[PDB]
Amino acid sequence: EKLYSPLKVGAITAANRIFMAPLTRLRSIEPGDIPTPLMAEYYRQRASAGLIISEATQISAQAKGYAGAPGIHSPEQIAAWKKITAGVHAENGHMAVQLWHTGRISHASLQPGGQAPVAPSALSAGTRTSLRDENGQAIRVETSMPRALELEEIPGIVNDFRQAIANAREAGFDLVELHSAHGYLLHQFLSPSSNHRTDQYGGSVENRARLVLEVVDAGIEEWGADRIGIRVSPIGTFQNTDNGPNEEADALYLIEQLGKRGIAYLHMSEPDWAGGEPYTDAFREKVRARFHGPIIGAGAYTVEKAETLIGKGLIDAVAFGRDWIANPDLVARLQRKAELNPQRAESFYGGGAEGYTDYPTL
Ligand SMILES: Cc1cc2nc3c(=O)[nH]c(=O)nc-3n(C[C@H](O)[C@H](O)[C@H](O)COP(=O)(O)O)c2cc1C
Repeated sequence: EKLYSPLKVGAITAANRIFMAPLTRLRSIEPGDIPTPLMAEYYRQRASAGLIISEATQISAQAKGYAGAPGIHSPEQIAAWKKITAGVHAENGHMAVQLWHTGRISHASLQPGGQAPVAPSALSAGTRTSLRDENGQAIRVETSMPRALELEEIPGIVNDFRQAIANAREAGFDLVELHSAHGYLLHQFLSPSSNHRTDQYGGSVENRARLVLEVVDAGIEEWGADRIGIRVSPIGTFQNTDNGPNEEADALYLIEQLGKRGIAYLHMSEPDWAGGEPYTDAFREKVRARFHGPIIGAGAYTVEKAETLIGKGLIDAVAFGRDWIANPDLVARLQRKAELNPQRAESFYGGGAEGYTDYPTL
């Protein structure tokens, strides 16, 4: 089938089309938010994927919203990431980094100096984040009250993204994925429910899509379009945040803007039944007419759904998450039609090797 054929995603050529979606695991070394050698073994076992989009990596210390998430702003962090990308490349694999800014989804205890997290508006998130207790295990705590970002502070955010993209090329990554999704800073400014600003960065799709389109333009200049990809969640409710009443009209604007820049790929996170309506083939046809590059689909995907959409030319690859968590040889299991290992969800956040590198291969 086409799920096992090469695809040109940006400047690299993926071996297959069964990608590994970004999966936050909260296994970094604290203090410092430094990747660990155990994470290198984790990504090494799953190098069979055509493209490995790493866990959400903070662009700066202000972007730390989850205790245990890795960073790519410190020299000690870039050193560990260089060792991880080396192992993935040593197994004929391709790995990409997902740069994010947690924004309002954060806790003041993790922010530098105990300050309140930043956001487009001071509206709360309503969701919960993950911290660490005395024993180091993950605990669910409510998000702190965010602070409205000042217009003079927005160029500082764009610069930290460009600096993180620069460190990503230094860390040996093949591509970069920007977390414009799941109710995070770049999303917080894209959804009317999250951005009640009155400046040039709020109040209209153009004003609510400028910041993200800027970071995309910053990456295009620092590295190149072939190396910059974006994950978007334009339709549906993800992590207690919706996309306003004109989600479909505002989606086609940002997609057409990203389609005129020639970015590497477009990773669309699809909602389940609780979030919203599934992606209609009429809506997918509108997205493909504006974005002429590789489109990566994720969200309750099966091998049947992936093959059908790839044949229709609506998507070029599929990204699995929990299946890659529990099946390190997922590409082998899906081609041989074998059984998938059970997913132990209690070990998805925090802990050690249990639930991380203990899943056996075929
Ligand atoms: C433990 C866990 C952590 C996740 N962390 C991220 C993240 O950091 N950034 C992101 O874009 N998506 C994240 N996701 C969502 C996945 O990327 C993927 O879109 C989602 O799991 C789709 O479900 P699926 O496995 O059925 O395809 C996470 C999912 C899980 C289960």
